[PDB]
Amino acid sequence: YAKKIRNLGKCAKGAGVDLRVHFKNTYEAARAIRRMKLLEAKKYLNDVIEKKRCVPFRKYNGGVGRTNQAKEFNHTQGRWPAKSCKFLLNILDNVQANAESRNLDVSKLRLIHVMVNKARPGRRRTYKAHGRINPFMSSPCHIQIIAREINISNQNRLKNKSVKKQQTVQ
RNA sequence: AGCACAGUCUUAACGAUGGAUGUCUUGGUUCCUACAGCGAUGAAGGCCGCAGCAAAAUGCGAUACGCAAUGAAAAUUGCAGUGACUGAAUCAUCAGAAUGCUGAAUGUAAACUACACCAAUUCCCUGGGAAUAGUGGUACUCCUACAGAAA
Ligand SMILES: [Mg+2]
Ligand SMILES: [Mg+2]
Ligand SMILES: [Mg+2]
Ligand SMILES: [Mg+2]
Ligand SMILES: [Mg+2]
Ligand SMILES: [Mg+2]
Repeated sequence: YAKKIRNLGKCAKGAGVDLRVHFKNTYEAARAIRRMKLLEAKKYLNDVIEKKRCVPFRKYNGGVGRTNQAKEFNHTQGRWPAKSCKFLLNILDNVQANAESRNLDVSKLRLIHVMVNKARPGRRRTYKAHGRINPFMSSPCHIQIIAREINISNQNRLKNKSVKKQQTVQ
């Protein structure tokens, strides 16, 4: 895991190996999540899967629409990536389970590190035009998540100068 | 419990992606030396097989990842099983035995497992007693010899 931690007794990790979801959507979701209390994040994810609150697409925002929900995050564009959220939800659940297994109270857990990397793409073919084969690759991703429990030198001359200054001020 | 606008750009740290670099190396390459042909006694090439659980390659040929014999010589192992306390398990050696269907392919054929014709053939026992439609043979050219016919 990419973080600096010090005390892993207070942390709960969780990963997804090679998730068959789009990196960009899931990245966006992760961004939306990060620095949330775990339960709140979970709630948010559930809302997005039932299309009630959007995830705002701020970085990878080419063509993404113009939802009414994005006002909540001071933004115009947003989406409700379902599959991505589901995958993320699963990994959140895993994290929660891990925390439980340890002695971490899930109320006090913050997502300190939600990392999404892109994984090696699965290759397929698409057929175009005048007998031209093109790639039709997935962009799967690795997800790492870390929840975490939360609550000179003087000198004589210099000294003299200082004293003088003080006197002057007085 | 709070606080960071977001995006773009940059730097550093820590990761992903990728397979560079370095290190290897049962491979190649070159040169040198040595021998040097296989085949109607069916070659090379090709098919089809063959393992207890077996695809490829490797090896082998209805005795089919091997038989005999020789020289090692106690194991072989994924499991099953087979062996030792030396013709036995495994290696090498390989001279004996065997070597499917083809292929020059050669009885006529050939996108045929098509078809002829001549021998019936084969084994066992010391002259009989058993098998099996199975096994051989038959190309063209040529040579020597023989044959009885032709001018
Ligand atoms: Mg900003
Ligand atoms: Mg010669
Ligand atoms: Mg032997
Ligand atoms: Mg021996
Ligand atoms: Mg023939
Ligand atoms: Mg025909």
